[PDB]
Amino acid sequence: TSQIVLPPHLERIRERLAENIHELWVMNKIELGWQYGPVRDDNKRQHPCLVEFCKLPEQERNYNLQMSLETLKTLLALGCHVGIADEHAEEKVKKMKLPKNYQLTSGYKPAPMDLSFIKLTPSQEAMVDKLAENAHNVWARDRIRQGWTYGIQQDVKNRRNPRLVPYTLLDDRTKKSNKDSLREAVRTLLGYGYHLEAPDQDHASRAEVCSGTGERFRIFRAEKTYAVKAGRWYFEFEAVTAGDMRVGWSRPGDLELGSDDRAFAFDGFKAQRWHQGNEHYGRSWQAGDVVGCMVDMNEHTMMFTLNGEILLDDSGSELAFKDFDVGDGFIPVCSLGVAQVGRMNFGKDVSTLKYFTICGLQEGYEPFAVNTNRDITMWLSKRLPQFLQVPSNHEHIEVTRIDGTIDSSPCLKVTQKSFGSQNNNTDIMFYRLSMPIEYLMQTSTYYYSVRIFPGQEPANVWVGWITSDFHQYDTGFDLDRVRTVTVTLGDEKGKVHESIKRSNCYMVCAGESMSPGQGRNNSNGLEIGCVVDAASGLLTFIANGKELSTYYQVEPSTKLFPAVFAQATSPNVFQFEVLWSRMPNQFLKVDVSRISERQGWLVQCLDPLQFMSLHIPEENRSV
Amino acid sequence: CGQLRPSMMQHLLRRLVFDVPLLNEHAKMPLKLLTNHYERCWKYYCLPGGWGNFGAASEEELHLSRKLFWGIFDALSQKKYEQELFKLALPCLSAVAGALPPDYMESNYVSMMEKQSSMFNPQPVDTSNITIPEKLEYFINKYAEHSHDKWSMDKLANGWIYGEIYSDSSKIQPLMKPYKLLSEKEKEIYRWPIKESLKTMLAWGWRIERTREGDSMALYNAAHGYSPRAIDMSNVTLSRDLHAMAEMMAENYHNIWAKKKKLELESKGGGNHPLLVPYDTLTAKEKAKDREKAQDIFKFLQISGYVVSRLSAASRPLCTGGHASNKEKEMVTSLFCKLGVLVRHLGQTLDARTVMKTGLDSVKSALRAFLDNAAEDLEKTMENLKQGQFTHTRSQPKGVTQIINYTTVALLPMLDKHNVYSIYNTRSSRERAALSLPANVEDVCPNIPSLEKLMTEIIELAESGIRYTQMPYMMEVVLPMLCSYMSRWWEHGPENHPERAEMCCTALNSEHMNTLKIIYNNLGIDEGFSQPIINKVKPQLLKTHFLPLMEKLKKKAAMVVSEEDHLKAEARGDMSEAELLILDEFTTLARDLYAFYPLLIRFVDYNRAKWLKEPNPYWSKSHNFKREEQNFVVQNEINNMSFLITDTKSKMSKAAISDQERKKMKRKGDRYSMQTSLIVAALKRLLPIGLNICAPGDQELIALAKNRFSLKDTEEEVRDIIRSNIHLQGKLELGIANVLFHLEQKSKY
Repeated sequence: TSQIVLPPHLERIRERLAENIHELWVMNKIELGWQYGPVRDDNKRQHPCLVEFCKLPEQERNYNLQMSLETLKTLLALGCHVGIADEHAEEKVKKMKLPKNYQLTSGYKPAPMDLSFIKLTPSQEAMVDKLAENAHNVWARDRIRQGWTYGIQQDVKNRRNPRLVPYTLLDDRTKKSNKDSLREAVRTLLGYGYHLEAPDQDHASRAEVCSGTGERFRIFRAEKTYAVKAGRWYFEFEAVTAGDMRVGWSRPGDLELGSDDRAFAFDGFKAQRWHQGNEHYGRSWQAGDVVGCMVDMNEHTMMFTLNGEILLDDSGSELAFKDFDVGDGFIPVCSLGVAQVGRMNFGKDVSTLKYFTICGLQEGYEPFAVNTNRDITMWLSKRLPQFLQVPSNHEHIEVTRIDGTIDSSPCLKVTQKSFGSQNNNTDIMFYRLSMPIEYLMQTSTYYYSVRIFPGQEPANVWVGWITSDFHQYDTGFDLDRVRTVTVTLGDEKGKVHESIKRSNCYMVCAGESMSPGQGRNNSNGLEIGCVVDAASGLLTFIANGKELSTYYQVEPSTKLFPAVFAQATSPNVFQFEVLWSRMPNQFLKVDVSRISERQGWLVQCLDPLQFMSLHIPEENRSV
Repeated sequence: CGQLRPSMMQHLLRRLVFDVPLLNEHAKMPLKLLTNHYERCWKYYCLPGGWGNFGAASEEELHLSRKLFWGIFDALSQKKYEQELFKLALPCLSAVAGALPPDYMESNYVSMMEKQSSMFNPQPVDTSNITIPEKLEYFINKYAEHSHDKWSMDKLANGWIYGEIYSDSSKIQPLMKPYKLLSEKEKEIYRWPIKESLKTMLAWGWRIERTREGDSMALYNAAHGYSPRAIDMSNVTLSRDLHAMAEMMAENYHNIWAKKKKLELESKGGGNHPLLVPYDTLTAKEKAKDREKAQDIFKFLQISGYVVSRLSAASRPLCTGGHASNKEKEMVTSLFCKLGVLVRHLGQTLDARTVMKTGLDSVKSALRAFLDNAAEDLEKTMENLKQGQFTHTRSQPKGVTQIINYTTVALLPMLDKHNVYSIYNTRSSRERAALSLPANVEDVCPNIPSLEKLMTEIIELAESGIRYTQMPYMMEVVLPMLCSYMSRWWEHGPENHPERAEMCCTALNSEHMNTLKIIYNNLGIDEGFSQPIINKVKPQLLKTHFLPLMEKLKKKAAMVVSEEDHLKAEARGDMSEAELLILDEFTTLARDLYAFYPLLIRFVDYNRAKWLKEPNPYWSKSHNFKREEQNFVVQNEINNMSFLITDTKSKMSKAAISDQERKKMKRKGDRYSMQTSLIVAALKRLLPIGLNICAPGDQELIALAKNRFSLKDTEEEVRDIIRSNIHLQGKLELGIANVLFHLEQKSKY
């Protein structure tokens, strides 16, 4: 908490306030029960802080003035107005506050004041919490600078202080003393005639209740082969935590559920449905509630039974959806928001269903999975991106292979394909496309390349190679290269030998500035396709005519389909001469059972498991 | 739907602003009405600016259809997009300011609910004595070099090459030389448009940005080293302020060109050109040139980072809505003071009516707008508005102001700081003057008002004015004492004893609750600290004393019994919010009484069901309800078999009988749907008796509706007559129809 510096305009009131409150603390210390001592010793019940202002050392007074100044600057710069409203009852006004309560001890003791009849505003509690947090922060940084009562590489002493974390590692029971001191201080400040406001209230929206975006969205779906064509099927979805839970039926064939007409969903968090827009229908549920999505292909009506009660919209219609095409059937679908837990029940057993006798049996309803002898199988959205997709139809992709290498060979490959966008398309995506296409005095073979037009450079488009495993789909990239993982294998006794350095999923050159020439046109020797005749861990794939220490020596067996990185809006820069995460995926069905026991944390698995992979040609398939 | 911009309404406006057509204005209003819906709200880019400029230039004109078009457009613009006002706040404020001088004629000055969005110049500027500051050293030279390179590259594309001797036949251009050695005339020609643009931009006055990170002069990828290059810098999106600056520069350029055309036409002594056309009327042929010029200006201003640029967190400091609300309060207060000074000792009443229709109501969802608009001055402004409305309704009202007053008073329950401002003095004075409505029927009221004050209007207004069901907001100083006074007065008088045309005096108070033959006066005199209503002994004693009154309340009369039952229900309402769950035995007793009272009421035949306009919604109660339903089903079946044969008189009697039966069915079905949830919850677990009792009722209901025509045709007129609808099916906690959620729940079993 350090925003601005207190201006030197309130120096007189600041000094008067500091002097009287310091007097208040030193009388409080005097009346605590200790006594003044010429020397410092805890065994004699003597404390150096119990010294009157006339005999206090200069260092202690300077430290007191400094902490008073820092605290006043913090409370002034927090955001609340701390202007003078009522004058203090010292040498300016007399309001009988000081002689209200008087105490006599063995020494000088003036009459203090204690005003507690005023209402305890939450602003005082906020001030106390902020001051305690500031004290914990300065204590933690003081410990960090000097390394006291802990040790990482030194271990000077044991019994580490739990003061490192100012909020979680510290409990209010341990900090009762300074909490009480802060409460007394703010009570005396209230008694002095000072007005304060609480920002964390309904008057001002200074606090944020939700923070997030459309990320980490998982859609749970069933098999495409389990679609239905007739009859009525019932299933229950027990909602545990209220939140974004869109439940309905999806038609097979990233995207938010219910955005278009492919799938239907319902949710009570906003108590409205999603089908090609926003329509008010139904009501909010609570914890331990079911939805009960119904389907009836005989007359194409959809309804929902919330705890045995049919939900109705504002128009008083019992049918949620009407006049929809049958298509290739519908399958159960669920959506789970951030920190939300669901519970599916396809109807394996009659006794498992809760709200089934109330509405199901009388109307002639059957569970969705009442006839299946085997366990049901369900899919989920794959959060990890994969490159195993060729872009067939997109919003602005018009790929068309043209071959003109016969006779006329201007660029050998002679291929044109429109890959640029139209307008409002910038979400940093990485492109990948399929490839259905010793000698003396030679330089390199396989003279093929992907054409680009580096005449604009909107965001310093990077060019380089790509490894087999890329799971770093993030907006920010090319700032750390994941990690420069190095291997120092060897004897490691008195000499290090054969310390071969490895590489992570980072084979893309930065290409910030090849040369300060600024050549015209667009052809400047871009990503020339060159492969060394003999494999030695070095490949010549660069977009510049000069070498800049980018050898990147690694192990062989890395060649795959081409992929390049780019970011723009609509310059039609990408030509030939996508990462998705909405693909369904199933985790497991034969998950093992593990047993954990106290005092050892033993885990046992006596059931072996086995599964195989694919053997598709081109010698690369395992999904 | 248009492609990029329409040019129809501009032509329609240009034709309506003059009276060349005669009786032809009716051939374009349907065109405008049809084309308004075709075009979306995103097609209005320059049209709102021209509309605002024309409204500011002239507010009152002979074009009465303009307000109709504005109202239609604003009513049809209430979509789900919820577009921002942006530039709409100025024309609405100007119209509000200028609407006072107009008098009253036509209905064009009534539909003000759309206000506040439900919440040639030949010489524009003069640069005769404007000097360009000498802040240019390098960027102008770079721009001139780029322009020369582009021009020479364009001339090279045509087939011109650099040479030493100029020759048009050989296509030789010796101008391919650096700008440091170019001719003075060519340099001046190239510099003149740039100098004029710089002078125009510096004439108005705007901030200039000189950030060091904007140095993008050389960032994109012949003789004396002449190597021209082509740079495509039109792919960069630019801010809206620079777009507006470029639009203003283009407008100035077009005005200058039009002035030059006018000068060259005047010098020739004759001629005309059809190019004197505004931007919104321009065609694509000149639109392409305008877009090219705008792109060139954007590319010119994008290099070197030259960007041209032009309070407290409260409604008063910077929010336009808070300013508009405060201003509207100011004018309504000024008008109220003027009316109270002049009238109280022509178009004034008209403008007063317009400003009370517009000032009092601004949005249908007034509660959310008030909650999200302000919290400090909202209460005092509402209190001032209520006081002004009360003072204006004190005198004789000409028009009907009941609905607007009810809408204004309904916003009180949905805290207000009544300690800062006390505006309850007028309400307390009115309550004191009307402390006994059956007893103060005399000339005590000023001017002897037969219907201005001594009528049902004040009784109906008191229901909406006093409503604290959600949370109390009064000072709790005189309101509890006044409530105790009204309770004591109603206790003293068991009958109504009202005046003529005042039978519905039950709907008078909606806050009959504790601390919200009495000895209240003695307690107040003795205390005058703690009010006697603070103790819970007094409400309990009052309830125990009152209980025999409705315990023994049973009469066979028609109107006096009905009005006594209504008064007992109102004075003993079930909204006991003072710890309802704590007094479990009292709650059960009240529920039993309020469930047994309708049974004893409906025990009689009750051929007339118009006495109760809207009645207030265990095993013994369920059995009694089932017995009553079975008895009424038997009676209805008997009536059906009696009316099957022995045809009655003309259709008037049959229609009246069917209407009475429909009213009785609706009245019974209200309670049936109210108790259906409880019956279903009782029968769901282990009770089959409820279903076994409801099955004959469902069978009788199905048989009655199996074949009926007179009921079918009279249901429509019964629903039309009873405009009040409850619609309690959606709450799940023509008031009712034949088939609703209750029927589906009953048939579900």
